[PDB]
Amino acid sequence: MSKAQAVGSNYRVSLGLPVGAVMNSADNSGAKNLYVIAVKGIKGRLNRLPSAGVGDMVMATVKKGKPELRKKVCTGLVVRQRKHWKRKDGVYIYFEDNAGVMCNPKGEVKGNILGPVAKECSDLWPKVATNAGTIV
Amino acid sequence: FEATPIVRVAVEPKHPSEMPQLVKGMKLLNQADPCVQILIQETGEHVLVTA
Amino acid sequence: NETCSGGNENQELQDGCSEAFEKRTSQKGESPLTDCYGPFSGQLIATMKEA
Amino acid sequence: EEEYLHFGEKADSENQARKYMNAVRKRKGLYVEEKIVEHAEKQRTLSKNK
Amino acid sequence: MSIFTPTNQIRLTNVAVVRMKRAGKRFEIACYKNKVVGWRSGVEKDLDEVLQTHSVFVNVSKGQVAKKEDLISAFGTDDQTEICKQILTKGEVQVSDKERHTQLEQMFRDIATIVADKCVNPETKRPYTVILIERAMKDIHYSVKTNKSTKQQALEVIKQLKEKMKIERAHMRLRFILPVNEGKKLKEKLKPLIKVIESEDYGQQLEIVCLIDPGCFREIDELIKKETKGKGSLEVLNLKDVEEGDEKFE
Amino acid sequence: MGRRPARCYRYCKNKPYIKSRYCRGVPDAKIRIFDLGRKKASTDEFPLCVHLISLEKEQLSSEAIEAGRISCNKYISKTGGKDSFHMRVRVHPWHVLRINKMLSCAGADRLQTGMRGAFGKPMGTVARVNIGQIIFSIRTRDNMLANVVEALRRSSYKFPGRQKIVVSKKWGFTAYNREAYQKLKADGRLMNDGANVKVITNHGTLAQYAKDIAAAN
RNA sequence: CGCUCAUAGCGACGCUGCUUUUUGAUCCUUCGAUGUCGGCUCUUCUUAUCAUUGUGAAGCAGAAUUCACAAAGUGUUGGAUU
RNA sequence: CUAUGACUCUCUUAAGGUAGCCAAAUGCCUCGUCAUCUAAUUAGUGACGCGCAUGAAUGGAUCAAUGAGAUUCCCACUGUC
RNA sequence: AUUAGCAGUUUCGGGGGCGUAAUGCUCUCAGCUGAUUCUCAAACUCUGAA
Repeated sequence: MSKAQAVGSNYRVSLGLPVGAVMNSADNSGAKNLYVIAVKGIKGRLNRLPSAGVGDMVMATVKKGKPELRKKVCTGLVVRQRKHWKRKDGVYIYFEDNAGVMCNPKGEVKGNILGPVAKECSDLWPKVATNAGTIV
Repeated sequence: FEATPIVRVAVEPKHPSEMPQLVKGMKLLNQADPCVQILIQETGEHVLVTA
Repeated sequence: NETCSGGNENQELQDGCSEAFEKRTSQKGESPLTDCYGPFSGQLIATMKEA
Repeated sequence: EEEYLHFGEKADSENQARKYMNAVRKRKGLYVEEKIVEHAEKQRTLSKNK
Repeated sequence: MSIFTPTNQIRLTNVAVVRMKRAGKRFEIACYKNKVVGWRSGVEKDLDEVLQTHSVFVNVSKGQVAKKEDLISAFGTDDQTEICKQILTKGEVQVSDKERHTQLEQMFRDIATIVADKCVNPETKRPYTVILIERAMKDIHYSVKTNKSTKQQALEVIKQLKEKMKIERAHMRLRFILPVNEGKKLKEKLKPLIKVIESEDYGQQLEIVCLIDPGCFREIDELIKKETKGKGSLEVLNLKDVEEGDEKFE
Repeated sequence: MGRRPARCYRYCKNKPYIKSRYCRGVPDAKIRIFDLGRKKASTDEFPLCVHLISLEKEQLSSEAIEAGRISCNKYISKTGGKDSFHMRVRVHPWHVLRINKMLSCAGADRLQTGMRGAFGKPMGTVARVNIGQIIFSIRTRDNMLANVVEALRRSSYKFPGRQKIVVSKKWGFTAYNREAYQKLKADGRLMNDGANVKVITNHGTLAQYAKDIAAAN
């Protein structure tokens, strides 16, 4: 799932961390944390984490949030990777700290996206682009 | 009026507090479609009447 | 502890409910005494179904 | 269970057309009462010589 | 090897033990978890088909065979045919997982089938709703134990059904035979306690008072009315619990 | 078989063990019924005979035999009327197969009930044959023959080894051909006993047909 | 069995096989000692091909499956529990 | 027997597991059942407990303080990966 | 050890139309007995292997 990239996949993979990394929910829904289970499309090989997306969809969970949203897996969307990258451009976007949002399995983000969102992510997921006034 | 007379099913709901919920819904179902067994009990209120 | 069935007779034992008691008390003409004897009422009810 | 010692067959005495009763008969505005048969005092005194 | 010796323990455990504790001595048989069960509930296949070993041990695990003499002492028989059969029929089996599951299911069915008498009808009846009883059993989080009998479990579950909440149910029709003038008094007394219908008043004849009493505390109830009355009398019953009357909230 | 795949009971070996006053756990054979069709039908009314015969000495199982019979059972409406049908097998599984069981089936090593005292409980009942002994026979009228051979054909698959089908020149279950088995009726010196025949007794009997006449009725 | 229809797809009762990836039977080699089990690591290998490619079937309209062949060239994962 | 077995009756080898406690470091069946803890738990912990084969100075039950003690769970400075 | 029909029967077993149930007629079953056939037996053999 979902899947819709992009055109392209907005080029190479970069992560803040793979499996077992907290990033904030950045969402009006009362998920307060997002912890990764795994990432979609990772086919992977012998001993290698299923590694965080640059703006791609993930199997996640609400570890600390609303108890209703707590437990039960959730497809999400990575929004900003603390750990850095170069783009086809020659810039190195880098962030304060990791972040994403909990989302629908057609990609759609629920409420409104908080804070700054890398443009690649927006490009990937049109709903994301729609539901924010910050796309930097 | 019914195209084919009498199509029914004696279903039952799930979880204890939502037993009258079904009944309540069937009051709204009446509004929607002309036939449902909510008014006048012949086969009990947990039964559909359709064509 | 009955030698035989009845209704006409009694030993202050068993049951046998009828329409006579609720309508207008004792039964005369059609029988000497009202039915308060023979197999008890519940049993009677059961047995009809069975046969 | 006394009558099931004769053994009604699984196809012909339990048809798919003849299962309209386990989950197709909970219908009562008027009537659908089925009582448990036989009554004779207690569970020890019901049948002793019988 | 060196110092490093492939032991891998005595002989593999991989079959149903059937532990029979006769003459204070354990005798056991190589069978299978399912096969024994099958045998003991009707499916009488062959004696050495249900038994992977048609002989008797004293410790199936440790690989020890019993003395003929012991058998003779215990069972009064030498031939392994009879002894084996006995062991199969009346010794402690090890069920599988499948068998365990089946047992559990059976228990579940018989704490809704026994509770079908005291069933959970919705707002109106719709009198049976046995499916809904079954459903309700695990919605409360109940230990459907296969150790205890069904009846006991039924008793337990109704108490919980009270704190579901949807009230305890257990009503029948007690037809009390009451002679002389104290019958009337008794009737008067018990009218607030339980329901009174199909009544009659007689000084020279018995009174057929039909009440709607508790069924799962019925005997006790019966005991404490006669005493109140003073004189000895007869109070007939149905079976245990019946769904002739109302079982919606009652 | 059930405990075995019939590959260890393919070939004749060891002397005959049977359902005896020495064995006793011996199971009942898989068929105790050996005829199929009109057994009332006469020796004379049916004059057509086909056999089934092995070419190699092999131990046919009772189950196998049963299976074989219930081809020819079902090839009967396909044939055309059970009325025009006889069968008799003519090989009864008298002999019994031994099975020392391997107590280990999911694990556990004997060397104690291993191969010591390792003598079979009888399980398996079976019939021996040779290089031409009959294993099915069919009496019938001369209508069905391509039908019966097809039934046999089915039967052939249900049996181990290379079989063979021969049409006897007899009238089916009789020691006379047809050239002979008209002369008996024609000359009228036959004597009948239902499904069998008898024949009058001159070189059959002599000391008891010396001063006798009741022996020409 | 499969609406129909034995073999599209299965296939009862029955028979013939392969296999040495189960375990037993065995005790030929080693008790003047081959370092026992597992997991990490890593190559190579076999096909009884899961994907892949090229194909043939179907009860294959499509998507989705199911069955067969050629074919081992390349791929065949991250955890929780033990 | 609605029944966990209070209670009665009997048999041996005298007594017949009381109060407690438990799939415990004690429970084979066994990954016991129900519950929680987890995205997922043969792990832990609460409960249940006709307990293979628990149990009262063979000492039973609990528990502050302590422990290079055994187990788990969470925060815990992220080259173990 | 063990299969198959056939024959004489059975008021000596049982049930049908007739007849006293019938075992009498006309059908099937049960048992006995007589004539034949199937297959056969390491711990069987009338017979017999250099």
